[PDB]
Amino acid sequence: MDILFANPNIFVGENILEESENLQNVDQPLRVRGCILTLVERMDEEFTKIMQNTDPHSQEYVEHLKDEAQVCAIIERVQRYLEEKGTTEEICRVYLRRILHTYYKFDYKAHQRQLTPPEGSSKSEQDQAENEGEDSAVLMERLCKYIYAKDRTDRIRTCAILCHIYHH
Amino acid sequence: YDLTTRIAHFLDRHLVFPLLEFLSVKEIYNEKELLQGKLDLLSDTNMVDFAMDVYKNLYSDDIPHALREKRTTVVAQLKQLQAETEPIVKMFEDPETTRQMQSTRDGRMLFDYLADKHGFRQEYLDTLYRYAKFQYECGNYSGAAEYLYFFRVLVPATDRNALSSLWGKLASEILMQNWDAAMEDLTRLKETIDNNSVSSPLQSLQQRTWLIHWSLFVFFNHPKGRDNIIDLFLYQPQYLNAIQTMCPHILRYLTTAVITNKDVRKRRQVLKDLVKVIQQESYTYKDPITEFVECLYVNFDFDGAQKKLRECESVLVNDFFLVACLEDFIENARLFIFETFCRIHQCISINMLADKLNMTPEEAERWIVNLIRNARLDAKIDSKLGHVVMGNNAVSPYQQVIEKTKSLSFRSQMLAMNI
Repeated sequence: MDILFANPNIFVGENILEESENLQNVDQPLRVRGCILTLVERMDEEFTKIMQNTDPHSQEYVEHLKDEAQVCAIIERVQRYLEEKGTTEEICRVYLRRILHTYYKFDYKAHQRQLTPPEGSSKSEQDQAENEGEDSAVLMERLCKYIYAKDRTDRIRTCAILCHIYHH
Repeated sequence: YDLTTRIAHFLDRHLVFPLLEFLSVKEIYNEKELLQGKLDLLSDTNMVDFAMDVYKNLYSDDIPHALREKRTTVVAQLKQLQAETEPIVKMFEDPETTRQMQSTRDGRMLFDYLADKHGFRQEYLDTLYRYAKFQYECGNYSGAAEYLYFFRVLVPATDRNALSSLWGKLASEILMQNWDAAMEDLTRLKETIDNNSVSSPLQSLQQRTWLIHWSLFVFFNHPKGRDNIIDLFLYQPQYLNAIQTMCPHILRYLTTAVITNKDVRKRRQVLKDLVKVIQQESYTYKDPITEFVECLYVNFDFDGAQKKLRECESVLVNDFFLVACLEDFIENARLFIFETFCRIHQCISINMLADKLNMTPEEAERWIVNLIRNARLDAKIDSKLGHVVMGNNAVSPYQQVIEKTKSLSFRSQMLAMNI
């Protein structure tokens, strides 16, 4: 992801340089850009499998919960690397990944942002990236409900609406 | 509810011609002013009500909106702006446009009389289609639109053009004050919503709101329109979910139109099925004057309630909205809370009612005698302590059970003794 963030489409070719470049041949540069999410998805898979099969009361279970923030941070790196033509098709899965990192959320974070005195609280450039960062998920959720009026994957629609009722 | 899931994806993306902007920085009774703004947008600009809006509190900013339409009557808007002294230097569209419209009406009017006189079926439809463009373009020319819509209405693309024409004739003649035409298109609109059209999410919602706009303001027999609107689409207090609902006001008029035209038995269903449903739960915390009426009624208070209702009368008698039956509402609000209070009561002092409502104790006694005279209260009245005393403690339930259990079974045995 750091190499991809540094790069912006060097080695893709896109007919500006061809000797020796090309992720558009052998083939389809958008497909190659979309496959990168599908690699992250195999880490997404295995992490879920570990936290399903490790013991409920082990110290390992407490330790591996720390890695969820590291996974979620990668999803934020990926969502900030799209690219409208990858966004339209991956949005159905990205909506679900946003739901996976939301649909078991607890009170305390919502209480911190909504109940900490605004006169005393944050006034500040970094803080008002990160706070807005957290409620970006419910900003996307309100957009995604309208976006899903385009789509017919009603297993995802039914699943997402149940998660929205949990979130609300 | 089905149609509610149709709303659920859309989320207050209603199509309204004024877009979003209404008369800003308003002072008195903010919930009423907010209600006027959502209503102005949803009625596609009212117009008439701007004068009412200014009459309650002085605002300059109808001028604002009022300058930007010409088809109310060009001369009226021009006189309104030049009375203010708005120095527009932009009033040049109308002499060209109106002159094209004059040539267009007379060069239609010659065909109007030929097509009627000949009666030919193609010619009448062609003359109607040649007319339909003109009356859409200017309905000011109101009686010309009414003559056209008296006969056929329908043009090749039927549903949209007929339904927009019914809304436009209903809107124009409500503004012009031609009630019989407005009563005709209130009737014609509720007939037309059966079939329906494509019924794409927002269309059905706009049709619900148009039914609210003609029903709301009260000219003639609006309690019949209250009966027609509530059981139409099955009983809701606002007719939309998705949190932003605020129309706000219809339940206030609806409750009174039940109370003054029907028995209140009957307000037990209104309390469950209109007041405690989540659409009103959403509206109540957007209107404390509506909230006091319902919340005092459902908790059965005797002396916080009656003062707060009298405090509410003071705001309500300064409501400049059309409603017709204003003191009818207020007087039967006083009666209905007293009738609700007296249902389980032991005693009431005549004086203790009088001080509370600011009336004289003889006036209070004669008012209580009018509850008794109408059979809205079983009582005895103490002549020498000045207290009214109730006593419906019904000793012995057994007999009316005994009536039913042995009437059916004994006669059923007598029926058996014949074969």
